[PDB]
Amino acid sequence: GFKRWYPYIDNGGTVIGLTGKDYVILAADTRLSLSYSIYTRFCPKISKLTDKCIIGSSGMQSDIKTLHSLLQKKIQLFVLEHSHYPDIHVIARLLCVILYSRRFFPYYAFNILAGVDENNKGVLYNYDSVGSYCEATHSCVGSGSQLILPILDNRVEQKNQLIKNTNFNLGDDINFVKDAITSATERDIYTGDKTLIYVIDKMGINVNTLDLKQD
Amino acid sequence: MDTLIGLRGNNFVVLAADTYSINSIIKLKNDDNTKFYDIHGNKCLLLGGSIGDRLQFGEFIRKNVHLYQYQNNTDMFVKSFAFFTRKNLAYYLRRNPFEVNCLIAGYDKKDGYQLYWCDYLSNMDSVNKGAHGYGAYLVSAILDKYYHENLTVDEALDIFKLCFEELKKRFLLTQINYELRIMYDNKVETQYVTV
Amino acid sequence: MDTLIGLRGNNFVVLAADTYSINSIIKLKNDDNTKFYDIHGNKCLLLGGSIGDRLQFGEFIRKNVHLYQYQNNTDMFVKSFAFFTRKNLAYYLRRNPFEVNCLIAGYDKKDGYQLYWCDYLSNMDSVNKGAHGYGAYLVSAILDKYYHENLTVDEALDIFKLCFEELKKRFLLTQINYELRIMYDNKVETQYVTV
Amino acid sequence: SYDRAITVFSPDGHLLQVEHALEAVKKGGCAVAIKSSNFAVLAVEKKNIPKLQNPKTTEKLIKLDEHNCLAFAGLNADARVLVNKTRLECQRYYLNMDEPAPVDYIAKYVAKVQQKFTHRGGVRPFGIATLIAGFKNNKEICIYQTEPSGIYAAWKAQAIGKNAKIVQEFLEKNYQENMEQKDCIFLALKAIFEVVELSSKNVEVALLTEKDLTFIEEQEINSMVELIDQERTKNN
Amino acid sequence: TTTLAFKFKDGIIVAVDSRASMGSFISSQNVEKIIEINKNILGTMAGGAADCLYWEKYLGKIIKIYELRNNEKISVRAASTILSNILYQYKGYGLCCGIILSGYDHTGFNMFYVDDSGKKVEGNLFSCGSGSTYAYSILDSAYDYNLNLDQAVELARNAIYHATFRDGGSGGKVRVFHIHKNGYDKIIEGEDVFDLHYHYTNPEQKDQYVM
Amino acid sequence: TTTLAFKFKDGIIVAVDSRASMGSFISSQNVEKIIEINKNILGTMAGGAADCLYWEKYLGKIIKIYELRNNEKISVRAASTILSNILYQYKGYGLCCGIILSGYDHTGFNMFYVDDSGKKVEGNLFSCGSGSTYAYSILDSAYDYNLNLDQAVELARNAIYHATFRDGGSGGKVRVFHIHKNGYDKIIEGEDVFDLHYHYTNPEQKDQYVM
Amino acid sequence: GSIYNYNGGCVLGMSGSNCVAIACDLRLGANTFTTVSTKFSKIFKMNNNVYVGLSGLATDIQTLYEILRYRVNLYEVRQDAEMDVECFANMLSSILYSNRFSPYFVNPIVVGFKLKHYKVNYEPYLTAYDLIGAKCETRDFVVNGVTSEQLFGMCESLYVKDQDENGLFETISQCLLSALDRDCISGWGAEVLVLTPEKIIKKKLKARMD
Amino acid sequence: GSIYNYNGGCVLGMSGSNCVAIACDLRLGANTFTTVSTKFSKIFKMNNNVYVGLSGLATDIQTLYEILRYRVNLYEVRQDAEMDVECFANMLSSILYSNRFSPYFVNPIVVGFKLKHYKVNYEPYLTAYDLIGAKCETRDFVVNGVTSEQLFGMCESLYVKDQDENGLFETISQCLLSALDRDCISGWGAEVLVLTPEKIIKKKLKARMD
Ligand SMILES: O=C(NC1CCCC1)[C@@H]1CCCCOc2cccc(c2)C[C@H](N2CCCC2=O)C(=O)N[C@@H](CCN2CCOCC2)C(=O)N1
Ligand SMILES: O=C(NC1CCCC1)[C@@H]1CCCCOc2cccc(c2)C[C@H](N2CCCC2=O)C(=O)N[C@@H](CCN2CCOCC2)C(=O)N1
Ligand SMILES: O=C(NC1CCCC1)[C@@H]1CCCCOc2cccc(c2)C[C@H](N2CCCC2=O)C(=O)N[C@@H](CCN2CCOCC2)C(=O)N1
Ligand SMILES: O=C(NC1CCCC1)[C@@H]1CCCCOc2cccc(c2)C[C@H](N2CCCC2=O)C(=O)N[C@@H](CCN2CCOCC2)C(=O)N1
Repeated sequence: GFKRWYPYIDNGGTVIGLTGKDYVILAADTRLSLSYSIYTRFCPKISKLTDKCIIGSSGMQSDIKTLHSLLQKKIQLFVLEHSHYPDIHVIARLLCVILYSRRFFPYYAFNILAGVDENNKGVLYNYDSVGSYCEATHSCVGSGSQLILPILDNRVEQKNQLIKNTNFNLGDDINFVKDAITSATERDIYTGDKTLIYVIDKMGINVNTLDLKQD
Repeated sequence: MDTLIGLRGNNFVVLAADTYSINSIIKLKNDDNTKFYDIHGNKCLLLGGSIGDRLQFGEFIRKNVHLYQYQNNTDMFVKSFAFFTRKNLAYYLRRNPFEVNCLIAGYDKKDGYQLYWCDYLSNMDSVNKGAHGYGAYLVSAILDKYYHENLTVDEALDIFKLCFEELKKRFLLTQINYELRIMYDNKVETQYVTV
Repeated sequence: MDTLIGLRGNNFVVLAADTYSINSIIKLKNDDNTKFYDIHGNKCLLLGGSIGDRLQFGEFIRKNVHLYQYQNNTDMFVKSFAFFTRKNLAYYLRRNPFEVNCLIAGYDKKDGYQLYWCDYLSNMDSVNKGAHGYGAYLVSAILDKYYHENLTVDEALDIFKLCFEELKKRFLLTQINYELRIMYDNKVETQYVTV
Repeated sequence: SYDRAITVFSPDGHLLQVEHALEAVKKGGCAVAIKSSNFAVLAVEKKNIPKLQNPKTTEKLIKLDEHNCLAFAGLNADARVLVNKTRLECQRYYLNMDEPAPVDYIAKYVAKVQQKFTHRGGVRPFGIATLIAGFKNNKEICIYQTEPSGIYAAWKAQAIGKNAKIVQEFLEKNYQENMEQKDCIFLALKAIFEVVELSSKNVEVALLTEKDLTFIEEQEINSMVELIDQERTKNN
Repeated sequence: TTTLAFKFKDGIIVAVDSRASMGSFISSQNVEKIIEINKNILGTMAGGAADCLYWEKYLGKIIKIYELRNNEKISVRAASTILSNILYQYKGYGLCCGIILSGYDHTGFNMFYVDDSGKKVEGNLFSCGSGSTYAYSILDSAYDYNLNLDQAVELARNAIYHATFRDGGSGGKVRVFHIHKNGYDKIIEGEDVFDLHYHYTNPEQKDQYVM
Repeated sequence: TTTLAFKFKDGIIVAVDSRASMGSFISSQNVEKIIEINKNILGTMAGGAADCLYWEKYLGKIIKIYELRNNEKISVRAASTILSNILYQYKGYGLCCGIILSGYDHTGFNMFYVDDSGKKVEGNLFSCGSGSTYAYSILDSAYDYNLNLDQAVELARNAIYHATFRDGGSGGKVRVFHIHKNGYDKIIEGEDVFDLHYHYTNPEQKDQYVM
Repeated sequence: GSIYNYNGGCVLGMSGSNCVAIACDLRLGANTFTTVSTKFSKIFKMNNNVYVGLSGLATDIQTLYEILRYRVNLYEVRQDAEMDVECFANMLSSILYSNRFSPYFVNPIVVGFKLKHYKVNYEPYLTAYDLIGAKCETRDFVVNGVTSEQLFGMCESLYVKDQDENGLFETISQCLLSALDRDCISGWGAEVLVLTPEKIIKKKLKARMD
Repeated sequence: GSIYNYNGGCVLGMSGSNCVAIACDLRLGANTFTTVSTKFSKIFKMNNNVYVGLSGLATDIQTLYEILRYRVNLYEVRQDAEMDVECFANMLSSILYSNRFSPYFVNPIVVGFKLKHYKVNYEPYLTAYDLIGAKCETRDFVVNGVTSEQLFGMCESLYVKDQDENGLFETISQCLLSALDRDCISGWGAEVLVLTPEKIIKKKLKARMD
């Protein structure tokens, strides 16, 4: 006979977020993999939702694309119906309900919402596949998350250090994001090729790239 | 497990249950109140099984019977109530079953004191005495041995006390807190017993 | 399930268990004696699990340790006894396992009062306090909260009484009969407690 | 399934079907409800052929649930269907909230049903007005009156049905607050007999308390009717 | 099956039913569920018929050899230990054995419950089989160590009767043996429970009894 | 997860930890497990994070609509019934929800436990989550209805601490809210259990504590 | 089959000369070995000439009996006559088959008189069913229930053609009792109904109660 | 897989200049979420130049440690010398593989000094194993246990070549603590051993206890 087809596949990759006082960094590698082969070395995981809000996801690429496009559609409809752009918090709740609407046949997507609210606070929300979400100062989804989250805990919170550091700034935070993603690339077979680093601050959204290892 | 016991005589019917609410390996309550469903008009539904199913099925039955009695401005007969209960349980048996065991008791002028024994499969029969749960294995013979027609209410309560002592002594779950519903002489009384 | 509790202080060790022998849904006995295995030379093995496995493993350990002590005309050290027990359990784990949980206690001049906690997989560590069974979930926090070094024997017994009351009140199996082994001052005493 | 819009706006801006339902209500018998500190009295005209019709069958003063009762005027069959819907909703509320339905909730539900029947294709409005006596969640006693259009209000005392204006005006100048049960009953009898023939068999009276709904005995009504006849003859 | 035994002031009462089943079909109503292990020890059979019969006769052989070799009577505790060890050696093989060993020895009257899982429990009152919860409830309700022989026998009979009344697996005849210092007596060789029902529950015999 | 609540003479104490887990990996230590249902009702979250969050927000919406429509405050009993019915409708679908609803209403202080299987249990003292047995044992050992606010808060904190100490699924911060007649107060917004251990169990901080 | 062992029970039909008999055990089992009732009749009167014996799952017994009573009452009020036993038998077959794929776990028999109006002649009528409505019309006897094999043996050995009412009663009662004595999950009383065109005799047998 | 979650735990090895460090958590889990002990060390001294860290199933940890102690003691008494760390590492691989098909559920690391006798030079030596004895010789760090991914991230990010004893201690302790703070089934204390040719420094860290 024929076995029942499984509707899920992990296409790999990592998304990393880090808030500041007035900025948020969201970075993601661009590899797209299938089992132990590479579909393509350039498949961006971050989509722009608003001038002040982006979304980055890891998991099944078809699900991520559909969910990003659905969220963009819903947000444009919201703008037309209500005359204003939704804040990051509104989008966070909307994404929660969208994910939970499939509670019993979930999207295979782990999503980080990054943006700056009206008060110019850097904001991060990170999600599970069924809609659970929480606000955080740094987060990471995808194959490399269990490698990266300890590093950012150590650097940002410093809970286990008596002599602490309190000099945080955008350049150092970006350097930390780059080191975290490179260290993850060192050990996670599904993270590599190239990373896009998005920075949101007062002016708006800015994009830069960093090369990762190819093996 | 929820131990249920029922005994009907010429002049009374008595129902009794343990008062435990159980959630995993812990007792949520030692004074559970989700088992007895007093129904207007000298009727009482006693339920065992999962708490959620108990609450759903019992409140559904109670509300429907109250609705019937308000719409027809009369008291439902005990037998009609028992067979309505059984039929609803049997309707849900093959669709989304309520895993609940029932003892149905009441008095009405037509049939006197009535006791119905119904299991989670909606197998029902009228009985003089009955029990549900694992503790039924440890009280049924006592009910058989000490029951007789013309038993008085006090004698029946002494029989129930024998049952409770046996459950405390020999049952793996040491049940020591019980609640009783006594129907006799056109009044329904509630008692709590610790052994 | 068989609830086992152990507490060691600077000057004592105390073990305690429920006294129930269970055969399916009925209590064979309310004064079980197949849990404690007193071993010559201020040592005690306390076991939980199936009665058959308990009897087999416990009597095997006791006989082998007595054999060792007769052959070498000396008392086995408590630590040696604990690791011999663990190693035998681990030998049988991958061949024909004894599904038993152990608390090992004793006194000797080399190490004072010792308590070892061992599970049915033969995972063992020395502890100041420990418990086995589902009632462990309900007594472990009490043990943590009320334990301190320099505790006296009477204080430790009061802690055990707290544990027994919690088991009676909140545990799904209402355990109310207990037996305790108290080791202190070069003597082993037995007590029975009802809550 | 029939879907024609039966209730529509006339050029004047009226729902003529609703006004015709109001006419039907005005062709009904009179019902009076008076409120007190923690009890209400409800009375209703009785029409029954002597010695042939059975009085115990026809029920214009009915019990919705544990704590709420209803009187109505207008079309009997419409009233029966609406009352059964209301009892069903009472029990549904109890099931979904684990508390009996308060009086205000039930009045709002009844008015919602009537409004809905003015605003759905293929149905005509109920030709009934109702008086609903019951207890709020703060245990306060209240009386609500609904109408075919779906509008409701709470009243200290109100009459519905035929000749309701005479009864209303009478109640305005004779109603006090916190009256005793006997005096409230007497006031209700006077109000009903302001527009109906004086007799014990021409009125049914009930009293609503926290405990239950209790109908006043025949002999008590006859004694109060003799009192009313005496006061009338002495006033003339 | 329902077997039971209890100590009282004159010794040990042992009572059993006599039904044997193959599935829901009654294979016999005259099987013998009390087996003399030796002059002073009786065994009861519950569970698998072949297992109980074989291993209790095997225990009888072992005890005969022991008592020849050592010129003394074995104790009930030793007999129960031998049986429990033998049965534990077959753990996982699927033996079905519920056995009560009762007897008199130099330590007095003794009673042990031994099952196929290796369980060995000393006690003063046991019951095994499908009907054992009913026998337990009756006995516990009416058990006194100071009963005389007649009262003890009557209680055993009544307990067996109620078990057979409620349990479809138990029935046939009730046998009540009495173990004393100088062996055992068969007080009731076998009495059909048919008469017991119309003696205890429905003596009138004028209509069907209603549970 | 460990959540708990209990009545005392000044109202209701509600305490929770703040850990969220994905398998054995700690997803967060700052999640908020006490959800304001309305001005007078608090909900605790145990089990599935999405399920608890979604259905308690849905209950909040339902209650807002109810209190607009009827110009009165819903009771804790009614809120719990609504939630239990909604959850029972999803029986067999695999929802994981353990919820304690606490609040003040015209019937006084009320507390209900509602789980995904439809269970709805009124009570005066509850605990849910992996660590709930430890919190239960501590509370039952030291619970008195006549405790003052300070004693009640201290007891809640200690119970949460012991749960997080013994349960790998519980940890992070302890939050202790107080529900009273005019709403609720956050007595302890969030206190790392790290300090709590070296305050209760090992204040010396001179060697590793030995369980 | 285990479902049928949950409750137990059996039914037996037999015909003599101008008489027919239907008998059943009285036990209500639970969990295959616990007796919870001893007055649970499996015999139901549809009309004076039509009886049905329903063995199997007690919930399905009660449900099917209620359905059959509903159908017979509607048919007879509409027609203003008593339903013929053959029409009822065919109707029962159709009702059982209508649940062909989620059937009622019942083992019915139908016993009664086929009336042939010339006076009126009363011909005994017997039919046994399976749970999906297959029918076995017979003249001597019908059996159903978990005790079917024992009843078949007893009937094949003991049935005697053209017995009078007393002989019929003795024979059917002996067949039922002997069969029940070999079943662990059936018995605890027996009711025997002997039908004649003039009277119905209802008897309860002094049977085994173990 | 879940067997390794039964107890939890992890071990970490790191080298500096003329120094090497081995660290472990102190928890003994049961049923994956119940902490039964907080002094269960995974670090074992074979000889002054050879330590082994054993994470995994506690019964297998103790059993394997006893086997290794037996083998090392026999080897060293026969030879009258301390076992070289590489010989010990190969021996551990062979012992684990000898159980290739019913293995010990252990995740060992070996940390110590390789002595190059000219005067004597002390070269740090680190090796990580799987449960069937596959070996990973390294110069910077080794990890094993259910916390392996977090330790790998922390080490890849924070390890610094050629640190002195104090720098080595701070680095390995920070790596271990950060990794443990993200694990539900590991932690409850940390022991850190910093090795030099002259002395061993044993430290217990003030770590999280939840
Ligand atoms: O009173 C009824 N109708 C009122 C309710 C709405 C308006 C009218 C009818 C009564 C008709 C009697 C005819 O005999 C049967 C005909 C066909 C089937 C069955 C019996 C067996 C079937 N059984 C038995 C147990 C499991 C099961 O499925 C069953 O009783 N079906 C119930 C429907 C039950 N609920 C369905 C949803 O609506 C509310 C009632 C049913 O047919 N009732
Ligand atoms: O003392 C012993 N021999 C005496 C007994 C007879 C005469 C001498 C030796 C000690 C030798 C020590 C060398 O290190 C090992 C070498 C190989 C294997 C293992 C350890 C691990 C193995 N383990 C660990 C737990 C599960 C398991 O299989 C295990 O310990 N094997 C036991 C044999 C145990 N049985 C032997 C007879 O007695 C009953 C028990 C074993 O080798 N003992
Ligand atoms: O009544 C019984 N116990 C009482 C009677 C004496 C002591 C107490 C048991 C009750 C169930 C026992 C379950 O454990 C088993 C263990 C091993 C095997 C089998 C069952 C299956 C075996 N089967 C099933 C069909 C073919 C076959 O061989 C089978 O059930 N055997 C019958 C023996 C009945 N009679 C045989 C000859 O006459 C004396 C008794 C049997 O063991 N019944
Ligand atoms: O801690 C938790 N409960 C406490 C924290 C708040 C309330 C109390 C639970 C603990 C286990 C819950 C088990 O029931 C489930 C119900 C539905 C789904 C899933 C599990 C699987 C889902 N999985 C597994 C991997 C991929 C995925 O989606 C998953 O475990 N989700 C995490 C959410 C953790 N965070 C997500 C974002 O940030 C806030 C919380 C989650 O529910 N944990």
